[PDB]
Amino acid sequence: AFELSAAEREAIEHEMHHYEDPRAASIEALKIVQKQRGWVPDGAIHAIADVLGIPASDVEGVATFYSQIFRQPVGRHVIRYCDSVVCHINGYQGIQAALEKKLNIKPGQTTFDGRFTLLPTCCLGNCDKGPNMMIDEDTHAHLTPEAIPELLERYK
Amino acid sequence: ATEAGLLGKNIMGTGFDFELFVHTGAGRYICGEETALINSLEGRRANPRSKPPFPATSGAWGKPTCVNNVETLCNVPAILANGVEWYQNISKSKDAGTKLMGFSGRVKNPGLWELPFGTTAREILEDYAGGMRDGLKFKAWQPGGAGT
Amino acid sequence: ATIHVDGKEYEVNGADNLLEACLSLGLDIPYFCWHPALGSVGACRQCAVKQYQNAEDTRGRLVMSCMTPASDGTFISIDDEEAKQFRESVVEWLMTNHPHDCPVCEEGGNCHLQDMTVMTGHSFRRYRFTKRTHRNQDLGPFISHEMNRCIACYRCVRYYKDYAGGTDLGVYGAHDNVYFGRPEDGTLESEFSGNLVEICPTGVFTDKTHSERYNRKWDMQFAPSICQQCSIGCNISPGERYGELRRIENRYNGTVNHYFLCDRGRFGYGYVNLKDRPRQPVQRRGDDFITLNAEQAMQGAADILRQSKKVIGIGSPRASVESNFALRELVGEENFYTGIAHGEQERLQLALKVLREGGIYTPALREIESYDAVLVLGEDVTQTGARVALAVRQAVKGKAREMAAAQKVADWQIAAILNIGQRAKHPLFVTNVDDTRLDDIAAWTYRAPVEDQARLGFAIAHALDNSAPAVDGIEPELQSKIDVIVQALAGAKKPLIISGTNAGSLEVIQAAANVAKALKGRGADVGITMIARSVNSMGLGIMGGGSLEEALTELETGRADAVVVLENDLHRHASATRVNAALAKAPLVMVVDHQRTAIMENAHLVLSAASFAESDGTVINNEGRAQRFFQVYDPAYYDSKTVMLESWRWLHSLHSTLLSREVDWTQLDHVIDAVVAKIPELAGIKDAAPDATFRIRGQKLAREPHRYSGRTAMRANISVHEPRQPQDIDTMFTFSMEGNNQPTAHRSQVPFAWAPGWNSPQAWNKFQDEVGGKLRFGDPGVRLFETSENGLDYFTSVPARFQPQDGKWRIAPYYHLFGSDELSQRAPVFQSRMPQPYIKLNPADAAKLGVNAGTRVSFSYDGNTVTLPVEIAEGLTAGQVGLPMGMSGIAPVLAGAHLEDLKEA
Ligand code: SF4
Ligand code: SF4
Ligand code: SF4
Ligand code: FES
Ligand code: FES
Ligand SMILES: [Ca+2]
Repeated sequence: AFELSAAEREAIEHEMHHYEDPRAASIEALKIVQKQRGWVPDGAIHAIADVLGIPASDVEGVATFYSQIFRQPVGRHVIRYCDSVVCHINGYQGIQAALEKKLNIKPGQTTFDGRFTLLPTCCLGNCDKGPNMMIDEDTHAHLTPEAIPELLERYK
Repeated sequence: ATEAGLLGKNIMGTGFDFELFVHTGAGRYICGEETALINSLEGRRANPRSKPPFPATSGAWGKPTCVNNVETLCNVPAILANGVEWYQNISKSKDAGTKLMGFSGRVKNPGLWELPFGTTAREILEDYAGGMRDGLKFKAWQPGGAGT
Repeated sequence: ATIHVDGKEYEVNGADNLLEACLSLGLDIPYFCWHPALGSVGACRQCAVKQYQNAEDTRGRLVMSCMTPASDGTFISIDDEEAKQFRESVVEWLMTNHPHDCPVCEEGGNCHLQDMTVMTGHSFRRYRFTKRTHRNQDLGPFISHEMNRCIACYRCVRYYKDYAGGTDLGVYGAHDNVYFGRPEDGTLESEFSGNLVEICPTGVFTDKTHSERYNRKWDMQFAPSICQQCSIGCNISPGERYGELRRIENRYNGTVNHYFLCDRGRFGYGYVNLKDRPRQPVQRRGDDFITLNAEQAMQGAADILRQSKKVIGIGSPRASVESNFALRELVGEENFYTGIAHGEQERLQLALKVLREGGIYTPALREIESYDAVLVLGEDVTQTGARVALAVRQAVKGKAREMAAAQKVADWQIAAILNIGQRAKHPLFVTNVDDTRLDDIAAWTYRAPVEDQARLGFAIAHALDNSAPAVDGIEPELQSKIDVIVQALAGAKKPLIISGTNAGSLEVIQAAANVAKALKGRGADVGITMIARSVNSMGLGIMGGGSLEEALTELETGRADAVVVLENDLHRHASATRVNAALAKAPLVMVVDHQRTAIMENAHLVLSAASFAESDGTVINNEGRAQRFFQVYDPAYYDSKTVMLESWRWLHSLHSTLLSREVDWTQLDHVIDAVVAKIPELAGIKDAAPDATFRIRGQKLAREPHRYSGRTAMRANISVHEPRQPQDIDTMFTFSMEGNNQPTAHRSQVPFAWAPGWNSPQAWNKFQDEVGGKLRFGDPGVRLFETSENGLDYFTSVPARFQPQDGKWRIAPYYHLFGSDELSQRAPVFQSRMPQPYIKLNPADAAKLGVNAGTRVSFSYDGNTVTLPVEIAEGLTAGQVGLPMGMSGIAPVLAGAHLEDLKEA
């Protein structure tokens, strides 16, 4: 049971205006649906395939190819902590252990209430201020494991 | 820039029309490759393409398409304003220009500094990064990101 | 171009890549992702060869032989240590996550991955960690899905999307978690999904119909045959085991059906393995049912035939040329009746007249893929002649191929071909009563009744050449569309016009002929293509005879007291009540057929004929190419009680016993010589295949592979004494492995593809002069007629505009791929695939009747108030009712007929 709203459809069409192919707005269409609904459900793939005219298999391949186009339900906030080499030298494992101790889950799982979804991510492009962590729209640098509980209370 | 006559139709009155867009990616490492960047720009999966044909002839939507890094496009206006022989007279090295170098990872002052080519890697570690931190020794280094 | 492999100088074609350049010469390079028809993508990285640019070069470079052009002066090494080690490493990397599933796999002994694992000499496993697994999707009744066996070679997505045009199969996933399938579970709705069981190198996509009653490849007894499910006549390899037809495989014909079949011809074989089929001759005395063998049945039939004043024969477009000729010579030239109706025979005669008299070269199916602009008038190709639709898709993508070739891109760089040609494609203009499956690539689709489609064709023909008869009364919007089609067709270089007898009208064929003549008059290499209904419609039209109405009125008037019905159900071309009355009126009905037809209750004698798997014969496809189909097995080997013979053999023995009171079982060569003697215009069927005396260095051709198993135990349940193997006196093949099946033998009829080290369907590479091109020593089957020196005139009888009469409803034919064939709908696997019978209505006419979708509307045609649920068709024109042809109780003869008393009930 899915139906695109007015704002999502108008934004999708405006993204089709930017290119010479309606296929090229598929990634931004999926990002619009992810922004509105938290993730991309099953009917959204067919709705985007209907508005763009491309096959639904293409939309499914694009949606499942990219990591930050979520195809499964997430919590209220998605924590994306960096696990790459520079933050490993800076010790991201302490922050991962702190988040595992606080949220009492594993990387990739969601809490029973649906508050935080903990996920590793690639390099955040801020390696000089490592280690970093990207919550939904905010990046955090110079992290310490003791500041994790104080950091997680700013997202109810 | 579009408001003040620098982007759009009839830029400055020369007769050149240029439209600039921002395509925000969906977070895949392989999207940085030029042919895979072209593939992801067209809304497909970011699989790279065979070369030849190179993107300069048949690139984005089969059209001539040139893919450049941000730092190259930031280097070009200094060349176009201050001249060519001035750009060739920055450092006495075969690779002309200035590169944004810097050391990172358990150093005293990690950061980003614009240095000419030919500066030794010890100078970036010592004069700018300050060397290793308190109680640390140096074992190895890697010049050009993770793929080096 | 000249290349050097290991110091050997080879002359190659310089426009080709190195992989099939070496594969043409017989040089073995392992490969997964490359296909001769799809192209090269450089995915599997298995085709590595070490390239040198100088004659004195030590290092070289490991280059992809499917991605490197075979230019003049390349020194490549295949058996070098570095290249062999890298190929073994690639095989090992593909073998890291592969499951331990080979015994329980449907492609064991038919696996490409097995051949390339043994070819590289990799047998030691040092990988010790876990293997990734995947779930499976329910892809429908045809395709069994097992994703664990995949190697991510991207052939399925490439074929299904860039070749077949399908939209439901795609590539999803991640780095190593790559998935290949649908976004959900459900049936693969493409009409060419069946070729995935041979495109896929591994056992991911497998034949579920074969997987039901499964046997290995070496257990199969193969034969070369021609697919009987429609008029295209794609060459197939039926393979049987234990007395039942097991699997229809693709057979390489470089001119017709090179690498791809369709699903109706690949999965529609289930009617052969029905237990309701007559296997012995059965005679009726009143209500008593007795079984005879051949001799007493022949003698009794000859006695009753002698005790009648006139014996008439009703043939069929489903039966072969020899069987119809045997019926014609049994009943006389003037008393032979074609089983089709008057309208179908009129359309068939017109199509044959345009083909062999119109002066326009009709192309073969391989030649269709090179034509520029395609105009389809009336014919719904994708549901009747689906392979022509696939070739139409190829001819449409030919424009992007042309722009790619103009930019100095080689033809095997398929990724660059779709890269340059983003959405630009050749013009395709299809006309039908509703939306087609070719609408995704068609430049225009005209949804109109057959009169308006014919008038559109006449308008195109007049606007090309002003000497053509003009039609007056066209709206200016349709006139602008006419002008667009005219500008597209006149500016092309190889226009193609596709029509057929499935449109249900004669003026559509006349308009298509006029368009082809107008294109020919402007100096263009124009081709035409008529798609017939049944497999041997063209041969029956060439031979000729009366219509079914004349035979029925001879039976009803009393002048025919004996009728022989050869392989006809008689309800497909006439009403059931009239046929039942004319058969109960006749005092002798003799039905010679291999299927339990509905008229066998009225039959005084039932003769168990043989189907395509158990009979030899010749069939004429829709382009006039005579093709010989051979026997797969003797039905009497396992069930010794079974008296099941060829229909031409039945009729010839009956003719001999009627004349000289002796039973003479003839040979196929004698009947072939009789056809080419009595009928000058069927003389080409002698050259369709060589006679039974043809030998390859003294020995025959094997129907089963050299490692056929269980000879001394497959019949040990009946008797421990293994009998003599059956002898094939009709053809050059034998029911044994004591025969020749080498890839270098001087023959054209290949039962199956096998080479040492090549067990997959990719073993067809050894049977061709060049890989992907024609078959070695020529393709089988010859054209019956050539192009005439001069052509027909302009067909002047234009039709009128469709005005919907009140009360009467014109029946619009809605052909389906699964259900419109007489024999394919009898297959039990098609009952879970065919759609429900819906009558299709305009929204305006449904609102006028007050009926909504889902409710039942009853319609009466000749005293049959049959109810059907309603589907709404927006594209259907007002005043028509959409009916599916070939279904239960709805004959294809209903096309164009009226329909009174259409009320909600
Ligand atoms: S696909 Fe081939 S290698 Fe894989 S399990 Fe089946 S037979 Fe074995
Ligand atoms: S499913 Fe088969 S055809 Fe598709 S990528 Fe995997 S091995 Fe290749
Ligand atoms: S297109 Fe016709 S002849 Fe060819 S495989 Fe399909 S049903 Fe058989
Ligand atoms: S390595 Fe973590 S921000 Fe770059
Ligand atoms: S056959 Fe060349 S890389 Fe696959
Ligand atoms: Ca025989």
